[PDB]
Amino acid sequence: DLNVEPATFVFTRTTAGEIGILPRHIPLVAQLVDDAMVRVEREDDLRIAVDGGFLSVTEETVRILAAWGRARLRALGQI
Amino acid sequence: MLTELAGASALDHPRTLYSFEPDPETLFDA
Amino acid sequence: AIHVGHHTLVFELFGMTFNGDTILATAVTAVIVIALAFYLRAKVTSTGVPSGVQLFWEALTIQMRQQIEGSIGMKIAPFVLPLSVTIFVFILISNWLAVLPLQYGGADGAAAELYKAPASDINFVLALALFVFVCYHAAGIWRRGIVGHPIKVVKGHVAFLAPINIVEELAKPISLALRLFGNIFAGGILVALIAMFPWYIQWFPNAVWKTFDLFVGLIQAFIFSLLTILYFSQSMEL
Amino acid sequence: MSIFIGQLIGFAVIAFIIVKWVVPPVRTLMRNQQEAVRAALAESAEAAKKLADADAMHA
Amino acid sequence: DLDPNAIITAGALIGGGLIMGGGAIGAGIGDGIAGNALISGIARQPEAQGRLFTPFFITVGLVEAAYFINLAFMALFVFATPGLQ
Amino acid sequence: LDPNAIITAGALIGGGLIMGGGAIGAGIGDGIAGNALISGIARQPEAQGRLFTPFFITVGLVEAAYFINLAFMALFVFATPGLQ
Amino acid sequence: LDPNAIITAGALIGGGLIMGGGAIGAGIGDGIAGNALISGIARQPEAQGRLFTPFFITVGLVEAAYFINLAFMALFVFATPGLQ
Amino acid sequence: LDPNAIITAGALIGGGLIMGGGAIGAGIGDGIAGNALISGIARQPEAQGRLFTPFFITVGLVEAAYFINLAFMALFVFATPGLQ
Amino acid sequence: LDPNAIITAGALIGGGLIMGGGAIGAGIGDGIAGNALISGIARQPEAQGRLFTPFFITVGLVEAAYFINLAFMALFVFATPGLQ
Amino acid sequence: LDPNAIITAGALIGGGLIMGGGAIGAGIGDGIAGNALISGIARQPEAQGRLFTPFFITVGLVEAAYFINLAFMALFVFATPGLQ
Amino acid sequence: LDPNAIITAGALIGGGLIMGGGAIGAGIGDGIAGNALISGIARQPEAQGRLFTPFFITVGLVEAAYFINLAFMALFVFATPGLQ
Amino acid sequence: LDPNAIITAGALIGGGLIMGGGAIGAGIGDGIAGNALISGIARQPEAQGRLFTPFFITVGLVEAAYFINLAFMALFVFATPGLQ
Amino acid sequence: DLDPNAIITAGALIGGGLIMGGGAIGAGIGDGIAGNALISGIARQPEAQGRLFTPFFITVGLVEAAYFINLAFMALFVFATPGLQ
Amino acid sequence: SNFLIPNGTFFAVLIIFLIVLGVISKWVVPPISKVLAEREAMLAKTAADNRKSAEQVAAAQ
Repeated sequence: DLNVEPATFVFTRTTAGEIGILPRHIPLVAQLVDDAMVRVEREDDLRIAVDGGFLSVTEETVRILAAWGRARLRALGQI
Repeated sequence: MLTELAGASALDHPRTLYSFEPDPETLFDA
Repeated sequence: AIHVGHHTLVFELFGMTFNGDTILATAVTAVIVIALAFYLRAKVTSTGVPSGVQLFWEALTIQMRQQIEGSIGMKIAPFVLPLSVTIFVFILISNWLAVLPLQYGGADGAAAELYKAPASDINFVLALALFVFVCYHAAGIWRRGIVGHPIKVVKGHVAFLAPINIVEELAKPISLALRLFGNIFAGGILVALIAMFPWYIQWFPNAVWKTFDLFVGLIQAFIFSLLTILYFSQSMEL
Repeated sequence: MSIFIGQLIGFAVIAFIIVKWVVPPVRTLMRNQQEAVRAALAESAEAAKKLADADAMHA
Repeated sequence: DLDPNAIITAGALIGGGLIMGGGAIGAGIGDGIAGNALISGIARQPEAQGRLFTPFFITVGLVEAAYFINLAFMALFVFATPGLQ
Repeated sequence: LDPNAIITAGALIGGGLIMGGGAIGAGIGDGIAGNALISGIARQPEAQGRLFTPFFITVGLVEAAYFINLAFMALFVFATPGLQ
Repeated sequence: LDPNAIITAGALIGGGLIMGGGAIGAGIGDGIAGNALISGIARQPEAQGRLFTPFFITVGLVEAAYFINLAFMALFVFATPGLQ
Repeated sequence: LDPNAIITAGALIGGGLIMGGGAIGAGIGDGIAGNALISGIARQPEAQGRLFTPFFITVGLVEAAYFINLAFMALFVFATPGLQ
Repeated sequence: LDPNAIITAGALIGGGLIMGGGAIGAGIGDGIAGNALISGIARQPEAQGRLFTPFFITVGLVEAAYFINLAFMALFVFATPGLQ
Repeated sequence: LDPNAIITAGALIGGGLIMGGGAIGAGIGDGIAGNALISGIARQPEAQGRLFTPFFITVGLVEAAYFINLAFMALFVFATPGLQ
Repeated sequence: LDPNAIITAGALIGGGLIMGGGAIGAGIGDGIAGNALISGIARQPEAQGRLFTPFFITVGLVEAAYFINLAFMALFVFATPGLQ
Repeated sequence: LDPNAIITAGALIGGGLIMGGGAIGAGIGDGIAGNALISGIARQPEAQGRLFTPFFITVGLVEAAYFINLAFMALFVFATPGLQ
Repeated sequence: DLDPNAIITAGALIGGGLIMGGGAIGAGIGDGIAGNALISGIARQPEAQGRLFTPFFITVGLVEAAYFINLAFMALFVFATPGLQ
Repeated sequence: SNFLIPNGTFFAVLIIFLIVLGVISKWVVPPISKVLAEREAMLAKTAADNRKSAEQVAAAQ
């Protein structure tokens, strides 16, 4: 598994596009989209409205350091 | 994070390589 | 029967053959260009609102000067500025005059054009390309010396690729000429092909092709000028 | 003759396309450039007058 | 036997067809690649739209040339066939 | 056999070569340019307006070459040079 | 040797070349455009609606040439130009 | 030389060209579409389910071409146009 | 001469073209799909199991075409259509 | 004129086509797969251990086609079908 | 049949092949190098002068091959080796 | 004309096809593998020491193909199968 | 009735044309790809201009080699044609 | 009917083009460069004049 700051999957939208992180994903630094949403699936999936975050995938850990409204709607499912 | 961006990016803002979704310079700027 | 080549008004002088049609087309283009130049010289103004001719001429000058300055200092190669620009306009006019409806029947079903773009003649393109070739090679010799310049061109960026460099140099003129040639030559043929259609069907494909050929001629003039400036900058360094 | 008429109609179509779609934008570009240079000249004259007024007032 | 010029012209037509086909393939693919670069560059930043058309039209000039040069030679084989006897 | 038969067979094969090459070039170039355009539009919707400017230029060149072939093939097939 | 035999053989060769080139171009261009579309859909799920429009355009062009080839192949073999 | 022999040889070569071009186009187009699909799934494993709808479309536009060519091969080799 | 010899030579050339096209398409398509698979495995090793599914489809979609060509090349060289 | 001579010439042309297509496909596919592998190793120096698994699969799928073509090429020149 | 007729027909076909290959190679290589140059210009306004030195090295090679081919075409066509 | 003449002409054409295909494959595959190596070295200058290991493999798997073709080309030209 | 040497020479010329066409395609495209990589690398790291040449040329060294090998064999086909009677 | 062989016109065209070049060298490009340079001088003088007028009225107080 991977340490999200334990989970199984981390779905997120970056400036490049939608990105999903699995346990051994390569190291990565990305900028979350202005209205980004984070879905952490662990052995129910937690949905977070992240605004202006930064994704940082490491060998072991994944750190997630009108746009805000859209992020809220996406997190709560209205999109 | 900023140190990792700077190490693999141009310093001109006014083992395993980190992957950067957009180019390193834009992330460094933001 | 398509009648490729087949220059008209061919005459002879000093044991040399001259295609009269090509000379006439080139003369008409030169007359148009000189008329534009003299209209500018008459209406050139630094204080009043510029006329359309001045706008066009200064747009061309600004363009060519920008590429020159980017590639090589204008002070280093000022003489490149006129040459480049004139080349452009020359070629441009030589192509755009082809849009005029000067195609008629040849009394045997073969289309004949009163005016044919001179670039469709190998002599015109070869003259322009060889003049540019000699010009920038002379500029390179002057900048680097009669003995130094050949050494630089043969050795090029990397000396171990000396043979390729030589070939590359020989590729500069012909690639400049033939390219232009083909760009116009094909058009000269293509319109003739469209002439095989009946008028009530010939009008449309001819219209489409000539509308596109306008842009083709513009792009070819621009490419010739840009590559001339490029070669000048390449041959004047260090 | 026949092909001459066909190519004449083709040139008429070309001229119609030009006048209808290409002439307006290029004419607008030329007008914009003329207005810009005229405005620059007007600003230059107005700045000269402004300096004259400032010098007269000061002295 | 058969008229030599017939064989000459058949070979000339085959060669010209090969020349034009190769030129068309090269021109189309190269122009597509250059246009891909141009469109992607404009997408990445609109303000660069002015500075891209200069290198781009150099590329086309270097690319499209290969087409028309061949075209010229194609005509040479087809309209004035070398060794036509 | 009639020499014109040989001339026409050669002309047909040459025209087939011309059209095949033109089709390959047109298809692949249009596909590449359209890939660029589709990716650009996917990245940001706003660019849809501006991207169409270079795209039609690209096509404008690519397609043009194809149609040139489309004409020369006719020259080969309908009015064969040196038919004699 | 029947002249028509040589004419038909040449026409069949040319039509085969035309279809070969057309299929190569159509297949590769459709593949490239579809690659762009698939990447866009994967990265931007919402962009799908605004991606089918440009994609179709590309496909259109890519198909156009191919279908054009079709016609001329049908011309080459069924009604061979220059037939004696 | 029986005229039918020449016609059949030409038709067989034409069919071979048709299939060669079709196979090249189909293989490369399917490969490129598959590259897009695999890259999309690797970047976003959950997206797999929603990436088949575009992918298939692309494959369609590829396979169709190939199969169309295949059909015409039959005409060339089994009911040869212009065969005497 | 024997017409069957001409027909056989045409069949051999056609089958050679079929195999050439099939080999080009299969090799390049498999290379592209494998490039995608290698890149995806490099990016997300834990997605390996999820990536072989589309990969096998694309390869399955590519090799299929190639083998279809075999199914028609053998015919050409073993049951030649129109052979006398 | 010996019919076997014509058949052998056709077989040689067919074998040349087979091997040319196989070489093109194998070379380009191997190059693409190796490009993927080299980029993956460049990004992850320690990833090679796993990247060699899919890579060898890709090559396995590519060379396979090549060596099938070679086999059939040997069936063209050494035991020519239809050679009387 | 005149030996020179067949020899020079083969020479013309060979020169056509030389130019077809040269055109394909030059066009595609120049397109690729220009794609690199355009990308570099797009993401670095001031890199133009710096990127031209490598660019025209690449072109310096690409064009060279093309023109070498052209040279040999002349030898093939205007002074055919083995002509008699 | 002697049968050896036709057989040797076919052998020469087949060898030319083999060499052309092999050269295309080798050149393009080596170019792609290079592109990968240059990109990797640009990204990680120190990685060169390791990057040459996979690269060679790729080049190997490419060059082999080419050189294999070479052998068969000789077999076509110097000891022609089926020669009479 | 026909000279066998004529047929052999025509076949040799077609074979040499194929050799050169394939060699030119391979050389042009491979050099274009390698140069694309070199240009991208120099754009990313201007300081790497001298470092990237060692791998770049190696690639070219392979690419051109294949091409020139073809060239040699073309000289064999057309000038000293194997199988000439 | 070779149309690729150079003819006598290679000189004739080379003359006409040269003539045009001459005109463009001495009646188009020099005047246009002078007009442009005067225009940038005018713009710079206007900007400097505005700043100087502001500063000079400020110093007048």
